[PDB]
Amino acid sequence: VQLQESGPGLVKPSQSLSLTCTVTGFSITSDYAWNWIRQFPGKKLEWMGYINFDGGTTYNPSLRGRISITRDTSKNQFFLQLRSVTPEDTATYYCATFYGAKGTLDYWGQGTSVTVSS
Amino acid sequence: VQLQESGPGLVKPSQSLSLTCTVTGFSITSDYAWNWIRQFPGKKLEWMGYINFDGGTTYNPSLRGRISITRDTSKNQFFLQLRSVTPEDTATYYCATFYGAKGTLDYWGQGTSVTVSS
Amino acid sequence: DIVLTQSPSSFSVSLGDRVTISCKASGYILNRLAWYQQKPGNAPRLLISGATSLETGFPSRFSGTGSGKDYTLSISSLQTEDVGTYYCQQYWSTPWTFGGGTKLEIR
Amino acid sequence: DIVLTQSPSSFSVSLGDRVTISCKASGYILNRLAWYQQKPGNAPRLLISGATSLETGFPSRFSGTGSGKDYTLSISSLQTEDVGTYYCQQYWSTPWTFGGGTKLEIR
Amino acid sequence: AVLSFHNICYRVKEILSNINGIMKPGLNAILGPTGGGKSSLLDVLAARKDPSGLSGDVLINGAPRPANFKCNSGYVVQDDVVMGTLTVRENLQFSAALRLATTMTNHEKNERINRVIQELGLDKVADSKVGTQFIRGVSGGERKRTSIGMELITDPSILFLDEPTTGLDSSTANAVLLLLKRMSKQGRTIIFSIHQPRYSIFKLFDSLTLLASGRLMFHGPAQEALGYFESAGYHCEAYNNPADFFLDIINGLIEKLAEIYVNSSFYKETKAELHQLSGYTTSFCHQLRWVSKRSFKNLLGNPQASIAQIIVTVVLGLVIGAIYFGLKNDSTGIQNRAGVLFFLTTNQCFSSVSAVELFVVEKKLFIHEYISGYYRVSSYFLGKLLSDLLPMRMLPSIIFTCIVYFMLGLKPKADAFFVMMFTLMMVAYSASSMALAIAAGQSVVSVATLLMTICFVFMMIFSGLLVNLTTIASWLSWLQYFSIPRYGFTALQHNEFLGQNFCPGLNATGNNPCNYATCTGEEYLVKQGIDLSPWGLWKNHVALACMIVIFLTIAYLKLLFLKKY
Amino acid sequence: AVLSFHNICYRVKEILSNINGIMKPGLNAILGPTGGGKSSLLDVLAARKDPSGLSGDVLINGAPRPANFKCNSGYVVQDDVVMGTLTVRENLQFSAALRLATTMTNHEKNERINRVIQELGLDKVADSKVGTQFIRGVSGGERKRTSIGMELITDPSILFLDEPTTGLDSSTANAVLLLLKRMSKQGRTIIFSIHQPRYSIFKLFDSLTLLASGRLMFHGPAQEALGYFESAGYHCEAYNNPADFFLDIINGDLIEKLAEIYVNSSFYKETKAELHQLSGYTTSFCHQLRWVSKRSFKNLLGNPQASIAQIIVTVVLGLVIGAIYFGLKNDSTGIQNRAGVLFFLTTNQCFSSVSAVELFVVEKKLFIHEYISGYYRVSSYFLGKLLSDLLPMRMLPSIIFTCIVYFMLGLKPKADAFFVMMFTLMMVAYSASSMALAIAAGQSVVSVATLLMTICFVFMMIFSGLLVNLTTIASWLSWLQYFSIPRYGFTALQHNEFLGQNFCPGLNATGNNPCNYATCTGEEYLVKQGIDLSPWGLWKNHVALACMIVIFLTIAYLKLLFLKKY
Ligand SMILES: CC(C)C[C@H]1c2[nH]c3cc(OC4CCCC4)ccc3c2C[C@H]2C(=O)N[C@@H](Cc3ccccc3)C(=O)N21
Ligand SMILES: CC(C)C[C@H]1c2[nH]c3cc(OC4CCCC4)ccc3c2C[C@H]2C(=O)N[C@@H](Cc3ccccc3)C(=O)N21
Ligand SMILES: CC(C)CCC[C@@H](C)[C@H]1CC[C@H]2[C@@H]3CC=C4C[C@@H](O)CC[C@]4(C)[C@H]3CC[C@]12C
Ligand SMILES: CC(C)CCC[C@@H](C)[C@H]1CC[C@H]2[C@@H]3CC=C4C[C@@H](O)CC[C@]4(C)[C@H]3CC[C@]12C
Ligand SMILES: CC(C)CCC[C@@H](C)[C@H]1CC[C@H]2[C@@H]3CC=C4C[C@@H](O)CC[C@]4(C)[C@H]3CC[C@]12C
Ligand SMILES: CC(C)CCC[C@@H](C)[C@H]1CC[C@H]2[C@@H]3CC=C4C[C@@H](O)CC[C@]4(C)[C@H]3CC[C@]12C
Repeated sequence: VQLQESGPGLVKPSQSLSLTCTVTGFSITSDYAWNWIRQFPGKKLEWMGYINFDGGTTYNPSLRGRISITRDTSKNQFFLQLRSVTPEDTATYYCATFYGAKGTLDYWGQGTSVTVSS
Repeated sequence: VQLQESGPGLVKPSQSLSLTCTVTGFSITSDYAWNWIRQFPGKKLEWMGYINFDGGTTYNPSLRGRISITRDTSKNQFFLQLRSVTPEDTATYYCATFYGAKGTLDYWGQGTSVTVSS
Repeated sequence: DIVLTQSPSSFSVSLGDRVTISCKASGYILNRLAWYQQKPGNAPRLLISGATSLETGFPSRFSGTGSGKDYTLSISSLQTEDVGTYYCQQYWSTPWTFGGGTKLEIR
Repeated sequence: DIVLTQSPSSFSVSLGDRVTISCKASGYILNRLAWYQQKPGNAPRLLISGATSLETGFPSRFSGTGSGKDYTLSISSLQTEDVGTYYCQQYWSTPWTFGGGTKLEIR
Repeated sequence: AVLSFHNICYRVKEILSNINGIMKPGLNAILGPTGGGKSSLLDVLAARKDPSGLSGDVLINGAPRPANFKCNSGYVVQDDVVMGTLTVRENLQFSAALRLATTMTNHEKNERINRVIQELGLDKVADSKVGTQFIRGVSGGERKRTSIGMELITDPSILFLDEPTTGLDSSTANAVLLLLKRMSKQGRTIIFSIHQPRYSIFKLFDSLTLLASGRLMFHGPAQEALGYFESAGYHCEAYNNPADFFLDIINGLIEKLAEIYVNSSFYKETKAELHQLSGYTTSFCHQLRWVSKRSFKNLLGNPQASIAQIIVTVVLGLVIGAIYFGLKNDSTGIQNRAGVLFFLTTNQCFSSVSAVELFVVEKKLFIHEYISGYYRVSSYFLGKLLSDLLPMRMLPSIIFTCIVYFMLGLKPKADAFFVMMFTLMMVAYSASSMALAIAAGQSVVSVATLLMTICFVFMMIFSGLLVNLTTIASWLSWLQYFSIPRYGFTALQHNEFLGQNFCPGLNATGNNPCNYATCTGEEYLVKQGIDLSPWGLWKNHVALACMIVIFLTIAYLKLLFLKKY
Repeated sequence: AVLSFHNICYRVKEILSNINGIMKPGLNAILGPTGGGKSSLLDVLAARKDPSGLSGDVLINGAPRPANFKCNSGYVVQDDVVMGTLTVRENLQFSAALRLATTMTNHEKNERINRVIQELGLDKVADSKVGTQFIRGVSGGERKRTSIGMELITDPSILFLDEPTTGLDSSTANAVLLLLKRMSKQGRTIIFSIHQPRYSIFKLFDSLTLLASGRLMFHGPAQEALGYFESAGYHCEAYNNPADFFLDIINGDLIEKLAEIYVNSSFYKETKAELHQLSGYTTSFCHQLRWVSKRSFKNLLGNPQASIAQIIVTVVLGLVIGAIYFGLKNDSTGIQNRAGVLFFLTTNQCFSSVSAVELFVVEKKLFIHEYISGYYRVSSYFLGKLLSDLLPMRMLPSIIFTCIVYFMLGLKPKADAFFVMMFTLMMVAYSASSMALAIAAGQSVVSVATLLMTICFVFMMIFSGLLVNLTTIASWLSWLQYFSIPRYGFTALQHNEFLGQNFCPGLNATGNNPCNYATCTGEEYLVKQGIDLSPWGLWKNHVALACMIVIFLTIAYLKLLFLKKY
């Protein structure tokens, strides 16, 4: 219901990428699904994947094995691990929420930039 | 959303029974299902049947062919025709509403008594 | 069919008291259970849907709990206005069946 | 997959004018269509769900219409605050796809 | 009419090594052990064998065999090829219509048939059925006389027989041989092969030929065989049949006997005589008409097979109507509709396995009539399709549709009714064509049935009920275009669900409150991978038609390149 | 040893009308046309026919036949009953173990077998397979000598044969008859029936018997038959076989005329006088079970095609199913795919269990012959043949399917679910096989049984619980759902799988359902199908399957028990 991204703003090519979203006002193991979304420069939104409330996860096929989403129910966090990075996947990353009965992405984060250079 | 029964308050045995419910604030051909319900003396509620918004209908098996529900979309009415009456089926009759997404009977009528005697 | 049973056909309590009401089904209902409140000379009024949800128009003194075949309704600190006849309904199978009634009283 | 297309990548209108925006899908979507409004330097904000419903927080100046593959968004009598980038999303199949964007401007 | 062969040597191992002989009008014969090339020699002279493996010359009155010889002459098979259902007279009419010229009036053909019946002593059994599993049958002797009748229609000068006595009783065999000897008196050359006959049989002969391991042990008049063997250094005790004596001699050498015969005077005379000697019918429509007529007669005269299937389809329709009676527009309507349509489609596919038996059973008759010049392959194929396959696959679909459509309560429109009927018909035809293609040019029924069952089983998986076609991986989804049930089931679903609502009290069509409800037919269709446009209904039918065409073409080709020899 | 029959008259129409004769040590024979009761007479004297229809008396050295006569004597069938897979020596060991007494040491039995092999000239082919469709086979003469070997183990004084020469070549037939004449020299009585023999055959005989329409046309020494017919007013030309001469006489080149002539003859006088002068388990149960099971297992291993093909096919099917359904997802399509795959598994077991029809149908003649001869009881045959063939071949495929698919698809990752799935598939396979046996036992036609099984399974799948919802079915027709094996298996699998599943991402229908029409849990799917959530709702299916197994196997045993052995 109230999200906040966090993570490195700079990454070396083909090393890794790790982000964090902290949830306040709700328990991520309760009802909803928690997505990760990116917006490239030259605005073009892409959907990456989600982790449901039961630990199940689903990923976009275009990211074949480079992505994995986890959670820590102790402090209401879900993470992003995007490995084998390239300068192409530099963008603004968002954490969002998906109800399921309604179907839409209602609540979003503020967004954190990520730069892949050298 | 606002219903009002009407019909004879007295009927002869094994002749017929006809009732009427007028709807205000909604069109019966739009969204909902429209039920008929009775409460015997010695309160015991029974569900009789409904007519959906598409003209389809469903009846309680305990009433084997004695019951039929129709509608007149011109003036937002749905009717009850309970034939082969007996003094046993004297009760208070209600028209109600059933959403389907929620599942409950939300809106009811005031109720009209019916007496089967001689 | 599915026949619903309310063991307490009648009760007897006083104001401030806590009263509990139960409905037993002959089959699995899966929280497709509803509770209706009926004052004398009036049509029944919806009170609870889903066995837990509460309808707007009633205090947060009524609660619902139950899983499977056993469902209960809880009135904590009942007032005078809560006296009346209560029914349990199931909307799982098409021949919808109500309970027999649970008339409250006052001591 | 299902690829969504917004023909007007850009528009140009003035206040009081009426502007229409459209999204075309490669398959049948069955009103599982949503519209997002994005101001620069901000996260997208939900605006319409089901292709017709409107979210609380927006005027009744935005409307949605469409059946099958063709969907449109209608802004009647746009103001200044409505300038920005709009996206169409489909939540029918799991690889959710957005549109490319339809940036509004002002003349 | 004299048939002369010189230095016959046939190899495939040589079934015939070196053979010389001549056959003149009379009751010529050919004896020996089973492996002895008596049957091979008879086929060689009759021209029912591959000419390539041949290595010698064959002459008739000093003239080589023409290419129309097989049609002109007659060949009688060991196992009768007659149609058990039909009557003697009907079979003779069939043969007369096809073999003889069309110009001749039907009255002359009837006269010829009556003459043949008079000659063979069949007047009393002209109009009695030959017999089958379900029909009462005439004696084997009558069967054989009928089989011979089919060949004398064209009045052949030369006549061949293969084990005419085998499978018969002693008295019947003697009667048949006496009949043949009666025929030979008129001036016909007759050639046949026997297996261990009796003495009266061995006496009726006028010329004899003996074989073993492709070696001509003897040839000449039958009586002189015993004298030749006696002069060779063998002795026959009384009450010993001469033929059994010969066979015992063969059993116990072979080259010794062959050399003895070469040294004999009979070989000298035969070689001298040989060296002295050396120095369509009908149109297409006619064949089609008569083949179809025969197939329809056989179909009607075997009521069990067809009537049982019709009764079973009626019963199944009644049962399906009873179980699924009164389909309801609620949560369970989707499940029941999909199930019943799937069952109908798969029942058509699996009941279309009987088509395997069509061409497999009548293979020998087809070969014999094609070699003899009765008809082309095209006429046989098309007429046999038009007679049996068409009606029997068309009726059950109509019965199922009429019975179930109104009982269940499917969409009450004429167009939906007829689309359902048409789709079921096309499915049945396509599966039957598949079966024919698998089973054509075969004699074993089991393997074809197994293959059809396996193919259908792998087809039902991709039908669209057990597994959702969208979820299947891209490297394996292409296989769903090789499924007949898929196309039929998709068409039926499209025709049925398109106007249905399955949630009471809710309008998902206008707008869906909950994203997971499946409250319309369109949602169910799209979730299954089906299109809502009309083309998404008829492309299935065009695909089924293309399958039908391909399978029937394959079957025709498999018949065309089949080895007739 | 002398066998004497007097005024035999057997009726079922009488196959035998009135017959008198005696048979002494030597190569007795019985000739005539096919309908002539030579086979019927041979069965009557051997006691392989119903005693009720009999109407005369049969004696042995002046003593009536006891009830253990069939076991003591020997009868050789026209069609060999040997096990093609096994070796000569193995078949002889089988017969020696069952027929002979258990007290005797195995060394003595091996000695007897070696003696028999020496007598029959089988030393070289002792250890070579008899032959089958897939295995290379020895000559028919060796087959017949083996079949005779199985009968001489118990050293019978009387020996019966039915068309020993039929289906053989001339030289092989002569060799076999010479062997029989060698045996008769030792002091054994031999009786057999022939069809149109040759002259050497007709000369080897010592006594002759002729029949037609159940009428004794002649009886006496073979040589005197020709003289009797000549004196009767018939003439035989040279180079004519005497047997064919007799048959031609019978046909007509009448019957009562010949019978009266023979009655008037001196041979009938002497035979009647001599007759009137004359007138005035082996083993335990465990042993049979062990040896039957051993033989069935040898045959099973020695026909690798049938079993190995099924095993390979199940492996391939498991791989294909895993590929198609790989990675089941907890979304809207998970329910459909799970139900489909479980339905396919259950129905595949039911339909692949049709091969059990071939089990008892094929070996019916051998079973009858060995039961009459006293080899074993019905119980031992039934139980051993089940324990050998049915058990392993139905157990393995279920394990293979389970192991392959369970982890590929991604079903519930628990040991208990795994083993319940395996056990349920096993029980389904056994129940369907038992049904097949019950349908097919006591039959010789395979097609009808296969058709019946297919039809029953087809009507069972409808009530499985996928095509039609069982709740909607009318009350006057729903009771039929308790006669379905797929129903019980499919219900158990669904219960074991769906019970802990959520099929809607982002929604908790388990706690409370926002929309009344969602089907977002396994429990909702189960209840909507008519299934209970209690554990008893899982195991009652298994107990029902077990009860079906018991009932079907009992029915099969009864069908074997009341089968007509004659
Ligand atoms: C008689 C039978 C009910 C009809 C039909 C048929 N339908 C099936 C559906 C099946 O799976 C489906 C999957 C979803 C649920 C079902 C599996 C097998 C079959 C078979 C077997 C087949 C056969 O063996 N013979 C032919 C000819 C014949 C007809 C009548 C009497 C004798 C022979 C025949 O017609 N059947
Ligand atoms: C080989 C085959 C794929 C397996 C199995 C089988 N499963 C079925 C499922 C069916 O409807 C189901 C309804 C939902 C979808 C499916 C209909 C028919 C069948 C048959 C036919 C049967 C048979 O004919 N023979 C045996 C022995 C055998 C094995 C291998 C080679 C040769 C013989 C056999 O195992 N099958
Ligand atoms: C020997 C066999 C496998 C030859 C190939 C036969 C099958 C696979 C061929 C014959 C007819 C073909 C169909 C012909 C027409 C169309 C319509 C088009 O809009 C989609 C493809 C579709 C549906 C084709 C799919 C492939 C098809 C079904
Ligand atoms: C939907 C159906 C009717 C499509 C058409 C199917 C039938 C009529 C087609 C399919 C295979 C075709 C046959 C293919 C091969 C030949 C051989 C040729 O020398 C004569 C025509 C003949 C015999 C064709 C006749 C027409 C035929 C039988
Ligand atoms: C010849 C045949 C049809 C005889 C009858 C066999 C079948 C119908 C019998 C044998 C075993 C029986 C089952 C035995 C145990 C139970 C458990 C009970 O809680 C429900 C009924 C149920 C599931 C029975 C149903 C009927 C049943 C399946
Ligand atoms: C749950 C499983 C193992 C049950 C399988 C049922 C088995 C054990 C049943 C099926 C038919 C039964 C046989 C039927 C007939 C008889 C004859 C009797 O005089 C001795 C027992 C005997 C031989 C039975 C033994 C047990 C048996 C083989």
